[PDB]
Amino acid sequence: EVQLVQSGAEVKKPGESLKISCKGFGYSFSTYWIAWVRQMPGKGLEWMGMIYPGDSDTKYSPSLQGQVTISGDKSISTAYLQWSSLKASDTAMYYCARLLNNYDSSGFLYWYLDLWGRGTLVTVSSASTKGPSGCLVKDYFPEPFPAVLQSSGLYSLSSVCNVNHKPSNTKVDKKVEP
Amino acid sequence: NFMLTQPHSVSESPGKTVTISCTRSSGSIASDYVQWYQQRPGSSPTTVIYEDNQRPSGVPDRFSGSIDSSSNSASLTISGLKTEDEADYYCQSYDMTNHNWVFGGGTKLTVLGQPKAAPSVTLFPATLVCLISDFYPGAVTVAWKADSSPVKAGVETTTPSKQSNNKYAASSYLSLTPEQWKSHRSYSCQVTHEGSTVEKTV
Amino acid sequence: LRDKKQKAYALFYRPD
Repeated sequence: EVQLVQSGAEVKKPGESLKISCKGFGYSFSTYWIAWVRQMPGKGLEWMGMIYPGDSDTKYSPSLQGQVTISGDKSISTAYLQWSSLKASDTAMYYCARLLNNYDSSGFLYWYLDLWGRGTLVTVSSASTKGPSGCLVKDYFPEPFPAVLQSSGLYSLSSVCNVNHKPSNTKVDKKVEP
Repeated sequence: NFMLTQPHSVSESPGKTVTISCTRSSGSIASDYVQWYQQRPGSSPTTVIYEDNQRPSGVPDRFSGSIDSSSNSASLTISGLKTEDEADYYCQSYDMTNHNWVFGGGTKLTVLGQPKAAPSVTLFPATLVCLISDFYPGAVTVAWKADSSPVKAGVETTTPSKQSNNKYAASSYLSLTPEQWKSHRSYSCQVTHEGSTVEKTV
Repeated sequence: LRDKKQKAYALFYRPD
């Protein structure tokens, strides 16, 4: 029954503010820490901070350097992660999790993340609709070997040739010879 | 302040036991609690171990956690390996100077369903295209070397993807200017897989 | 000094 609901996916551009939410259903939201974990695509977990909503007591990662804010509204049992100015690096999945606390067989309290949201996917790209350029398909947004999503936000792949990109209406037949 | 180093990949056949170790760079691994999270593909993480060796309800006892102070490491041991355990595992501890959570880099656990396969590498020559294909398990490490000096800038590597034959394939692209290509004498792509390095040069 | 439990309490405990 207990659940954490996170706002839907967001596809924004650099310089845009953003505010993603995490609402708890089925329990006393104000008496448990809510933590935010970032996972950039294809990489590992990163802890960004915590908020105790009862008093909105906040903890941050040393590596945020003021870019983001962690807030809460306990009247609606919601936690918030906020960007004043998004950057391409901020592209990632963002999970919220509840720090549960029960009593162990010793009578002391223990804490761990028992409950997770499905994560808010935040894409931050400047890429506009562009056509592409064995063969080497280069810089084509939007898709469609699997393609690499380069740092420029554009896709590139290789096939080991007739290429077709309907989003941009570009059909190119290349002739490969030594 | 410390780091937690984890092997990139581990593999084992069904039914046997695997261990994933997590070494702390400084300070005693036993001075702060250790948690282990599991993350299956396309799913949110869950805690499999907390407080070094405690298991949340619903996590079987075949998952177990331990601490070795001599090696400054924590370990997650999975017995009776099942195919559903294939996933990324993360260790995590606390830094009390700033109350920060330190995570390990993550370890991909593959349950061997087919014989291991070495990667086929092909280096095409500005953008260098290092195609890696037909390898199992799906975990490789790509390193670009210009002559003898390492390079980490302008490198875009795919995440291994399941092939049609349940093997894995990936590709790496090194972007450079024509001047960088003409300047050096050669470039090299090194693919590390199961402790074996395959190096192609152009 | 503080064991692991005291550190966890210092991190997370809240009076209610």
